[PDB]
Amino acid sequence: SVRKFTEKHEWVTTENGVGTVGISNFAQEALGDVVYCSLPEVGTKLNKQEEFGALESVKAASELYSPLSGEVTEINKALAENPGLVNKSCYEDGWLIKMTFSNPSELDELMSEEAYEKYIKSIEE
Repeated sequence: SVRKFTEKHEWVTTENGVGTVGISNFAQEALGDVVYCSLPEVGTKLNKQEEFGALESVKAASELYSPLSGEVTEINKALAENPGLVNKSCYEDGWLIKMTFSNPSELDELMSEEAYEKYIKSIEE
């Protein structure tokens, strides 16, 4: 019952068969100020690894890939008017989507926060 990460610098938290997905601090730094969030429709089916949207900044687009197989249940409506929540609160108020997840074994494939710490330390050295 802890946050896990992807090698593309996304995160997911889980409770009750529902995952909440966002981007890590490393990811939001790499983008700079987010100007637009392209998010999926509620009810969209996703496979793990499937594209679900994109973030835009002056610097780049960043394509979003699902960390889990399942079905979108919520998108963060605050990001239409306040996309910069992704930078100011990437783990909390700047969450992107929530989804039910159909294959719990998939979490075992993701990175623990300890592994993600080691990952970004090695990248940044």
